[PDB]
Amino acid sequence: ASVYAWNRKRISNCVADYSVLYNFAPFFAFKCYGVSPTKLNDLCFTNVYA
Amino acid sequence: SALGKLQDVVNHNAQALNTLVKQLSSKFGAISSVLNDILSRLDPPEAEV
Repeated sequence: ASVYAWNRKRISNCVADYSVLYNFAPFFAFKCYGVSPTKLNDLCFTNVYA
Repeated sequence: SALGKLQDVVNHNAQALNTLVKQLSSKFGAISSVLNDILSRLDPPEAEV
């Protein structure tokens, strides 16, 4: 979507696996606030928006 | 309240320990007060600061 009409989505009731993201692209920007990306795969979250 | 002085000594010591225990809950600016979460959800370089 274009930025002025961005597109939200909710994600709940799944087994989130963050190890698929790395295989996407060289990832010109990948930064995390409040969590580290490698220690992402072992935590539990309340509600996840995308 | 004939024994006010001895009771006062006891209460002061108890109150000091109580406040010392309560001050563990303050965050002091960190993202969380318990060490385990800090060491769980963060890499060592940022966990240091």
